[PDB]
Amino acid sequence: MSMVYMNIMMAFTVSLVGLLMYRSHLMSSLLCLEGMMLSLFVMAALTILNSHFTLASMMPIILLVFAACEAALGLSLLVMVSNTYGTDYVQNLNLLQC
Amino acid sequence: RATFQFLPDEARSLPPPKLTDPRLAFVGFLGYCSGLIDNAIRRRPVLLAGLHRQLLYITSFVFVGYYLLKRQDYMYAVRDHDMFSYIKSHPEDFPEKDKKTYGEVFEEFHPVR
Amino acid sequence: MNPIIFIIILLTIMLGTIIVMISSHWLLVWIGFEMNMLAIIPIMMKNHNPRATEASTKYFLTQSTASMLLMMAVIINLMFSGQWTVMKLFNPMASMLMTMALAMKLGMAPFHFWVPEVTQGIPLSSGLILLTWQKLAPMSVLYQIFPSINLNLILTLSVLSILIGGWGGLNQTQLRKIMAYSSIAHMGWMTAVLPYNPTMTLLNLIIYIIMTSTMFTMFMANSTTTTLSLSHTWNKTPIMTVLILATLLSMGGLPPLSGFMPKWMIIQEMTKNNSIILPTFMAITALLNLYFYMRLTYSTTLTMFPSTNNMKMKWQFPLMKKMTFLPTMVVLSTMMLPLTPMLSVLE
Amino acid sequence: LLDLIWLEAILPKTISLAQMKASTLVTNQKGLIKLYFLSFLITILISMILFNFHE
Amino acid sequence: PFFDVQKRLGVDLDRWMTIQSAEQPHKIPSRCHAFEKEWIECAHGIGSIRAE
Amino acid sequence: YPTKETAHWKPPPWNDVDPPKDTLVSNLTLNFGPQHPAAHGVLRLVMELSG
Amino acid sequence: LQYGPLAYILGEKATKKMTEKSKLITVDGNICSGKSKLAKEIAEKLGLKHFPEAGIHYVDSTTGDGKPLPVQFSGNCSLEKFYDDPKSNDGNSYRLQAWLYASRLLQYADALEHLLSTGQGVVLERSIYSDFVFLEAMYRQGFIRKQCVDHYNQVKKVTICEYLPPHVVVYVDVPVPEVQSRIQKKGNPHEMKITSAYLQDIENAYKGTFLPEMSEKCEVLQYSAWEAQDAEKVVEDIEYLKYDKGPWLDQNDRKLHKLRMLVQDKLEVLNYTSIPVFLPEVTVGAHQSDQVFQEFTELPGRKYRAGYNEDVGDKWIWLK
Amino acid sequence: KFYIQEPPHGSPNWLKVGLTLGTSVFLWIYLIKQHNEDVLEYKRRNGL
Amino acid sequence: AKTVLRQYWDIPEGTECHRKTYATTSIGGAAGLVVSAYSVALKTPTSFLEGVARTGRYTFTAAAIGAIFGLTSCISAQVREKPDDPLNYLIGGCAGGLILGARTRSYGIGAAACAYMGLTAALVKMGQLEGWQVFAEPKV
Amino acid sequence: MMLYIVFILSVIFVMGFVGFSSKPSPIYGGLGLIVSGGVGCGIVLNFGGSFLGLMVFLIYLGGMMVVFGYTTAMATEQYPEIWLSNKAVLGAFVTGLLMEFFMVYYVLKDKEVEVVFEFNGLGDWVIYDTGDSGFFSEEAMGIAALYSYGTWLVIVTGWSLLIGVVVIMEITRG
Ligand SMILES: CCCCCCCCCCCCCCCCCC(=O)OC[C@H](COP(=O)(O)OCCN)OC(=O)CCCCCCCCCCCCCCCCC
Ligand SMILES: CCCCCCCCCCCCCCCCCC(=O)OC[C@H](COP(=O)(O)OCCN)OC(=O)CCCCCCCCCCCCCCCCC
Ligand SMILES: CCCCCCCCCCCCCCCCCC(=O)OC[C@H](COP(=O)(O)OCCN)OC(=O)CCCCCCCCCCCCCCCCC
Ligand SMILES: CCCCCCCCCCCCO[C@@H]1O[C@H](CO)[C@@H](O[C@H]2O[C@H](CO)[C@@H](O)[C@H](O)[C@H]2O)[C@H](O)[C@H]1O
Ligand SMILES: CCCCCCCCCCCCO[C@@H]1O[C@H](CO)[C@@H](O[C@H]2O[C@H](CO)[C@@H](O)[C@H](O)[C@H]2O)[C@H](O)[C@H]1O
Ligand SMILES: CCCCCCCCCCCCO[C@@H]1O[C@H](CO)[C@@H](O[C@H]2O[C@H](CO)[C@@H](O)[C@H](O)[C@H]2O)[C@H](O)[C@H]1O
Ligand SMILES: CCCCCCCCCCCCO[C@@H]1O[C@H](CO)[C@@H](O[C@H]2O[C@H](CO)[C@@H](O)[C@H](O)[C@H]2O)[C@H](O)[C@H]1O
Ligand SMILES: CCCCCCCCCCCCO[C@@H]1O[C@H](CO)[C@@H](O[C@H]2O[C@H](CO)[C@@H](O)[C@H](O)[C@H]2O)[C@H](O)[C@H]1O
Ligand SMILES: Nc1nc2c(ncn2[C@@H]2O[C@H](COP(=O)(O)OP(=O)(O)OP(=O)(O)O)[C@@H](O)[C@H]2O)c(=O)[nH]1
Ligand SMILES: N=C(N)NC(=N)NCCc1ccc(I)c(Cl)c1
Ligand SMILES: [Mg+2]
Repeated sequence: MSMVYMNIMMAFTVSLVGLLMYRSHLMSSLLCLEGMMLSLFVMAALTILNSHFTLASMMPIILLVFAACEAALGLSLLVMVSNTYGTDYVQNLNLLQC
Repeated sequence: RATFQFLPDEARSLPPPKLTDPRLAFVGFLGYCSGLIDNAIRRRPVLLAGLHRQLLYITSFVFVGYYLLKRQDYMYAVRDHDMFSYIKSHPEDFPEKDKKTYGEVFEEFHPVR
Repeated sequence: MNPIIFIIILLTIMLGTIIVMISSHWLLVWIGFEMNMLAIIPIMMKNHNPRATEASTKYFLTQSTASMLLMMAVIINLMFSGQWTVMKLFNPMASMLMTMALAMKLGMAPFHFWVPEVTQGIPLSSGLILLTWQKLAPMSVLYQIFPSINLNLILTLSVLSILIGGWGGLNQTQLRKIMAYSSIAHMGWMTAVLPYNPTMTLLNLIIYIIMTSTMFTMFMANSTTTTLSLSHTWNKTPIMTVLILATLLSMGGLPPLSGFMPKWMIIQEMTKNNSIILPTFMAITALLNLYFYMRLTYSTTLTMFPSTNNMKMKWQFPLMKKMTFLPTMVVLSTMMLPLTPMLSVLE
Repeated sequence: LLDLIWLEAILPKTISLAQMKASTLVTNQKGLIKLYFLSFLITILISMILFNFHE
Repeated sequence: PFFDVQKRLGVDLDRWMTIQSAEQPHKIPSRCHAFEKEWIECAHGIGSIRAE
Repeated sequence: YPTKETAHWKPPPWNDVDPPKDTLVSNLTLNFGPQHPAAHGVLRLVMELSG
Repeated sequence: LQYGPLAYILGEKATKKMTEKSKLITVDGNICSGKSKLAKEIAEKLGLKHFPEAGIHYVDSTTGDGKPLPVQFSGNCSLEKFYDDPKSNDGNSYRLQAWLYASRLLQYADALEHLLSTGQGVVLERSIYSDFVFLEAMYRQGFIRKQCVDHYNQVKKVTICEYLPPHVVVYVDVPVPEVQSRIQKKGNPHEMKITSAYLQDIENAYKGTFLPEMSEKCEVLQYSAWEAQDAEKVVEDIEYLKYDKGPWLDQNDRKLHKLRMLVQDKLEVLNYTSIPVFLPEVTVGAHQSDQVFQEFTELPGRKYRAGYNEDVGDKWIWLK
Repeated sequence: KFYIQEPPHGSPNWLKVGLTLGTSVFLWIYLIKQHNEDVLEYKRRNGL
Repeated sequence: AKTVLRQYWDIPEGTECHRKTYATTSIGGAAGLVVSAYSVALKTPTSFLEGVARTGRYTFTAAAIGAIFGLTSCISAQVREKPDDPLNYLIGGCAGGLILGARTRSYGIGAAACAYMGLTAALVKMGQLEGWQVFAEPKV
Repeated sequence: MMLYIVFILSVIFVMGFVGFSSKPSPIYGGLGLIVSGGVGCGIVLNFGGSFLGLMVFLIYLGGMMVVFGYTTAMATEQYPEIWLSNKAVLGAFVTGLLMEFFMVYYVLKDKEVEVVFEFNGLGDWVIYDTGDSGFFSEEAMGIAALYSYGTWLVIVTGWSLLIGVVVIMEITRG
């Protein structure tokens, strides 16, 4: 494939690894989720734009809309996690082992 | 054959299940059992309470079961219609054998000594 | 939650699932999953306690991750075919990513870790939706993409799910965690037969849903969530202990009950394709599920556990729970084996 | 020696012990988001490198 | 689709955007329009197993 | 099956509610004045703020 | 319609039935402190429903034909046996206290259901909020083990959290020496065996823990023995209260609907009073439980759901 | 015995009883005429 | 795994044992690493050094079981001049079980391993001979 | 050098991703996502999608403004971590850059590169269309069709956004 795809696919993989390798802050992982969607938007936009798939030009826009619904949903849960424990640390969410 | 149709039109060329179908009698029986369980979980007299409710359990089961049995019969008719037509379309894959008798075919004998 | 808001949110859970099942376009399939995930989270958080918050968070992170892998597969598929039709995929890398994406959505092993924890952290009514309705959409996608799925991958997931589900349930005293590991074990049977006969995947899915709905409804009827709390049922409602016994023996797959039907038809399809070792391994490993079903029947119906004095107060009040469809569901869960040939309705 | 011991040991008692051990390995988890998702990365990597599920 | 309600009801929900050779605004063609048309018409009705 | 790694596991609450953490979200403390246009130059208003 | 989400959607909202007179009032005090009389007079003057203090046979009064049931259908817990032998080996002391709390929990749910569904306030004599004083007195005198106290607290912490405290807490402060004389005049031979130290422990819990707690969230009125002798003066105080604190200010139709769904479902109310915690004082063996349960179902009008017992004249069973 | 509180199901709910019986009757008639219709269509299509 | 598995099955039974032992060792070592990775990921080691210690302990145990099975099964075939006899893998399978038992300091594990590994390995050779399919390709 | 404009921007795209993927303080992660969103807009714009590029930049700028606010409220510590402050963050950061730098170095040297899959390094312009002369923007025609062809898409997206408001109100009402 064209060389641009090497870096966009690489960017998606970097964010996927960033998502799967947690640290403490839950906000940091939510950012990696937003980054994953950004690479998908760009990767989809390139294909659609380059192939002149006219009606598919709206598809990346629709992608962003449900990205915001996910980010808003993620932030809502972060608020509740923060209220319970006073931090957004993911090590506090370990009550359900038992 | 018709896309997302419970009973295609061609299914009407098959005979409908009889209303005395043994399978339909069993379905009606399951409705009767459901009615009894309904009384029991709610701590009502199992056999006597709410005969109107018990009637509707039997009737609803038989109603739904009749259509399921009709589609069931239809899908097996379709399977055979497909299978036989395919055999007709490909004779060379289903060749008729020459049937030897047992006086000609050699089978080995294994004594039970 | 306002009752009207609860109904609107529930209908949105169903609308997202319906969209997935009726869509011919990969983008609308992805939208259906996203809409479904958005609506279910408030049902998980309905009681607002730290365990519900933890459960919803773990659920959101898992499902959101799966959707990104799902959309990655769709875009890779678009590059290598230039279309969006929901059908076989045209790139093996896309097939793997989509297959993993659906495995995480279903909670199949080794993507299973969330299922026991999320189920434990949410009420029983929400757990019922999670372990039943939420299986429909991912399975409906596997039903359409299986001609391009890697056989080794899908059978590996099925094998691991049956083992981990069976082993995982042996150590559980919490009912919601018992149902969760049971669900993992049953997911494996559905996907094991998918490469050979998708019609048998639907049959197992439908029968699993009926039996799983029956159990959850009976747990809700008595507000029981632990083994010991359920062991008091013989002193409140004796009839409910017999229904639990019949349903649990059915989930174990014992003839002549209904739950034997899917295990039986799956073994038939696998043997027709010269798969002998795998169904044998699967049937024996399902004995682990029967074991921890049998423990529940012992503590619930076939013995009488110690009671408490305050239990006498409950004798004077009737069951008020709705228990919707329980009489029908329990009969279907148990007495359906004579009608096995009706599986052709799913063809 | 046989009926109360060895015929028990080499089958029901050994099998049930193995299942009990495996159950403990499966279920003894920390309930930590970080560890579960770190195992997802391992699963994905071995899927491509060892078993070539992506080909 | 798992359930083909679109066909049963004869309503077009999403198949207008499934392929790039479908009707586009102002009849703007995709770059691979001819190639995909030829492939779609070759494989029409015979099934994937044969079309492969 | 008790094990060493689960010796510290307790049965969950009967009603699913874990007790609220005693964690203290500290209020922000701010020197409002003396050197401040609204403090009249000599007021050291020590204010605790949440937001 | 039986109450539920559908009834709520159509307009059955508590804010429509509640007024300034829809109040929950609890009269508390020591034994033989004049609670009953004062509570009954407050209820009659204000137009509220009076609930006599929940006893062993309270639940019987709300089910069946309303008569007390034989004592085996309450565990044989006896108040008289508690007074005679407060250290009975058979655990009667705690078994009684656990039973009484559950009876009060049920009475509180019934009271709340009445308040929410009709808007008429109620008057109670003691409640789940004040029942613990008797548990503290029992423990300080050695009548129950510490394990019983731990059990009691577990049951309380998962039940009292679900309800709203009473609007008004009326308290009659009668000092112990006067209480002992009052008991001596009352004439119940078992009740005369109460030690004064036990009575002082009831008073120490009331003054030490109960009232300081209720002050934060309820309107508390304390009346000496003589002030309580005129309920008309008590009613006058209640009529001019501010009602400026407590959780009732924070309630709305959405919350009172959820609360009403709980209290109308009595098995849901009593769910955690039988947690599987095996104390000897409250654990019952299977053979005893099975036998008593069978006898209970052989009582008149108790075999089937209410309205399906033909042994007591229910009709149209085949259509009901 | 004579209940202290009037039972919720103390008397039949005649509106439900009518609906329940009316539905059972309706479904039964619908089933029978369908079966008769199918029998006649089946004979027609097969030259019987 | 397909490449290493193919190499093992491409050199005839009983011939070129050293090459066989490399294949079974390669399979064993990989299996041990897979076990270490999940173990380290899901049961965090207290120190980086220990996590390495756990990794080497599992990878060596796994590789030993592979090498001894590959050595025993080939040497038994060559010695007995019975290249295509399932019994050779039974000898190799049990020997592996003993190595596992030794590495665990548990006779009972060693006894059970020698059996179940013995049967499982012998079952694999029959499957190769008769074409038993584990992940059978769909056909009908 | 200008013929490789999309490649250069895509290199910065990855560098921004390594930025926030190594997970320093979310303050700096948001900075890395803004840079990536900025150059990502530049990449899409250079393929003829001016509206798509500017829109994704605009959305992500609004999103990272909220994330900033939530960070100072709910994801802050006494010593927020930069990339150099933490050993795990630095190791991931360096590893990302070295993996990136080696992909770039070899794809430029050989005009091709195998990184798992084969990528051609002739420059990204080679795949572009050769004959355009319409009096409109094809991306604008495709996007505007959402309101004539995408009735179904409009309904499901509009409904999801409304439900989204209802849901976040439910989720955060303790
Ligand atoms: C032609 C009919 C052939 C019968 C086939 C039976 C097959 C099993 C059907 C299962 C459904 C049974 C009905 C649901 C149970 C409800 C009955 C109950 O709960 O208790 C018995 C009850 C009498 O007790 P009571 O509660 O006081 O009610 C007063 C009414 N006289 O009510 C009664 O008076 C008795 C009602 C039936 C009792 C059934 C007992 C359980 C049977 C299950 C065992 C398994 C069945 C055999 C397996 C082979 C199947 C052929
Ligand atoms: C696969 C082969 C086997 C075939 C399996 C077939 C299964 C599907 C068949 C349907 C299964 C459910 C049938 C339930 C029958 C019992 C209904 C009944 O008696 O209701 C009594 C009454 C409510 O009846 P009512 O709503 O007034 O009637 C009008 C309905 N439009 O009031 C009551 O007391 C009802 C309470 C008990 C019922 C449980 C709660 C469910 C509520 C259902 C409402 C009524 C549904 C009407 C069913 C019609 C189905 C054709
Ligand atoms: C049909 C062809 C296909 C074949 C598949 C098999 C069909 C059978 C499916 C069964 C479906 C479940 C319904 C079974 C109905 C059982 C009825 C029953 O148990 O009697 C009710 C009674 C409840 O007590 P109660 O309502 O209060 O009455 C007064 C007594 N206290 O009960 C009791 O009081 C008993 C309490 C003690 C518990 C004893 C438990 C041992 C007896 C269990 C028998 C049922 C086993 C069913 C399992 C399948 C059997 C094949
Ligand atoms: C012969 C080929 C096929 C055989 C298949 C047999 C599978 C196993 C069936 C029985 C499973 C029973 O599972 C469990 O076994 C152990 C002993 O074995 C029992 O436990 C009993 O023995 C063990 C050890 O001897 C003791 O530690 C324990 O105190 C005692 O109660 C359990 O009460 C039973 O629940
Ligand atoms: C041919 C295949 C046959 C497959 C048969 C189906 C297998 C079903 C396996 C069920 C295994 C669970 O069964 C479990 O076994 C162990 C025996 O070690 C029992 O454990 C018992 O013995 C062990 C040690 O001997 C004690 O530590 C324990 O206190 C005691 O309870 C468990 O009480 C039982 O729950
Ligand atoms: C033809 C190919 C043959 C391939 C053979 C593959 C064999 C399978 C090997 C799986 C990995 C080894 O399996 C692993 O070994 C180590 C041995 O230390 C065991 O470890 C156990 O024994 C020792 C001593 O107690 C310690 O390492 C450890 O504390 C303990 O848990 C693990 O419990 C086991 O899970
Ligand atoms: C705890 C018990 C777990 C279940 C145990 C079940 C054991 C079942 C045995 C595995 C199946 C048989 O094992 C597998 O058979 C196939 C034949 O189809 C062999 O297939 C082989 O055949 C040719 C030779 O003709 C080889 O050159 C080639 O490398 C390979 O394709 C595999 O090399 C073997 O690995
Ligand atoms: C914050 C850090 C940011 C890091 C950003 C990293 C950017 C990545 C570097 C990309 C460099 C591209 O480098 C580009 O390679 C091609 C190779 O054909 C060169 O193009 C070349 O083509 C012809 C070949 O016939 C030569 O005659 C010509 O002299 C030369 O220009 C460009 O002159 C050069 O600019
Ligand atoms: N052990 C115990 N006894 C209780 C409890 N509640 C009431 N009692 C007893 O029930 C009897 C009646 O209670 P009281 O109302 O306080 O006594 P009284 O004679 O009626 O005096 P009045 O306040 O005027 O009504 C007393 O003997 C109490 O000790 C309780 O929770 N535990
Ligand atoms: N095995 C599959 N994947 N498909 C499948 N069920 N093939 C079998 C063919 C079949 C069987 C029964 C019927 I009735 C019909 Cl009509 C067709
Ligand atoms: Mg009194």
